[PDB]
Amino acid sequence: ESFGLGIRGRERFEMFRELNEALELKDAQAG
Amino acid sequence: ESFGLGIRGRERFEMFRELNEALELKDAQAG
Amino acid sequence: ESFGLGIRGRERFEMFRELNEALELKDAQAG
Amino acid sequence: ESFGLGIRGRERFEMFRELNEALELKDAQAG
Repeated sequence: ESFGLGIRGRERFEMFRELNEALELKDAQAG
Repeated sequence: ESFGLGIRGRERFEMFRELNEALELKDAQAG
Repeated sequence: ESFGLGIRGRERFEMFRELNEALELKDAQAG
Repeated sequence: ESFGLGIRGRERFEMFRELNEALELKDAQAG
């Protein structure tokens, strides 16, 4: 289940980008 | 310009979703 | 309800600081 | 100088809290 989040901001998208990569890292630490 | 973030997380996407809507409101206040 | 956080990051804290302010604005609009 | 955050939301602080803790982990990795 994917969700498309269209944004017209490089700064905003940058945040969600760093937050998304950081969340994925936590998963690797668990398993 | 214009960046689409395809997140497969209801929780994570929920955060960026609320952050995107809240960020758009600030832009309206400016000007 | 009021918790405190000890962050020594001007940029990081600045981000969460903007969210808190923008969050309070959403309550005024309600919707 | 340190910057305290006074949020009136357990959920909100959780986000900013998980971000600060998750962002600090990245430093340990470095590149």
